Amino acid sequence: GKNIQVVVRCRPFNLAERSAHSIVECDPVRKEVSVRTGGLADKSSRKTYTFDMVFGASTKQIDVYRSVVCPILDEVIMGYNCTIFAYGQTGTGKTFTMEGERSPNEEYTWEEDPLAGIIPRTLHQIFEKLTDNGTEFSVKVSLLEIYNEELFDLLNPSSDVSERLQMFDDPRNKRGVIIKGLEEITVHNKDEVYQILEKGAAKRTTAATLMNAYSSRSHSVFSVTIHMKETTIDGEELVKIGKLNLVDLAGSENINQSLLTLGRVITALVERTPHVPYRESKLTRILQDSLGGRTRTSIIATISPASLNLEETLSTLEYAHRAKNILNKPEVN
Ligand SMILES: Nc1ncnc2c1ncn2[C@@H]1O[C@H](COP(=O)(O)OP(=O)(O)O)[C@@H](O)[C@H]1O
Ligand SMILES: CC(=O)/N=C1/NN(C(C)=O)[C@](C)(c2ccccc2)S1
Ligand SMILES: [Mg+2]
Repeated sequence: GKNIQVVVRCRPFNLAERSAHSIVECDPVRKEVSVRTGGLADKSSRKTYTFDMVFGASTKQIDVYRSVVCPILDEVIMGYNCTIFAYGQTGTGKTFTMEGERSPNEEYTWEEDPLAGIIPRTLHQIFEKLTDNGTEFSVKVSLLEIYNEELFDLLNPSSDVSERLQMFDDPRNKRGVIIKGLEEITVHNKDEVYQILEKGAAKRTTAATLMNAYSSRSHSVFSVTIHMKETTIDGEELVKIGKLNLVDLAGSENINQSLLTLGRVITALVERTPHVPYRESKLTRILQDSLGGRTRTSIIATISPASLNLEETLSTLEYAHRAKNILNKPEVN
């Protein structure tokens, strides 16, 4: 098989956009997204697509999590490598979804903030779930940013802020690679996560001021690895290793080698062309497994309601729809 998952999430209007009206309507039950392509004179022309899941503007973070992220976490705990990423135009919610936002004036703890996104939630759930099944386990996390074909580690303490790091192909996995010098931190309890993110958050900032049009132009890849012990009825011991990669892509509005290449790889997979160009960009190289690989991958494509962004929105959905045909064969480690 076995197919990958694509879901669409559309954000609500800004204060700013309030005074417009939407051309996008998502009907979750039917799993469709409809966009009005006509402008002011047609109103009846629509483009509609069907995705595995569709989340409208009414959707809270919690819902997104339960709907797509939870199931994935189950798999990760079983030993699968899972990748989830966000794709969309800038300003449409990728960053929000994957990481979320922290509400102001400590109203909520990090754990209960409802603006929190997938990453922090995921980190939280992991400790809960794992802890609740007894068993020895450990968590390692890493975060890297890819800007302009250069990789920067956001968790490194080093004052060698932008030391480019190097990757090599990994022999153990033919579709994978290792990044030498990438810091991986072992997180021992839920109480250490926030500190990491925050730290990570800061370092990203520095780099922002280290280079041109950052946020919107680079990709961030967050990864968690989990090793859990299990015992069979026969005393044989099992070790499961699972990895979840959560990535926040660069705006689809777009030096952009990683993104282009990605589109290219996708086309190749979908069309069956004999040689697929994973090697052409740093990003595709690390996500090779995800696309046509051994991992289960989910893509969240985020779009916006505003009339203004119609062309981008349409393209975002086109892209998403066609990615639905990638096939992966998920396997357990
Ligand atoms: N589903 C949503 N619900 C509420 N606010 C959202 C949603 N999606 C995006 N936003 C808001 O819109 C702004 C842009 O989102 P951002 O996360 O930066 O998207 P991108 O990474 O695609 O630029 C942020 O202020 C964020 O709070
Ligand atoms: C790599 C990464 O995701 N870094 C983060 N730093 N955060 C801080 C400081 O609030 C985020 C936005 C968050 C949001 C809600 C709840 C908890 C954390 S996520
Ligand atoms: Mg962004």
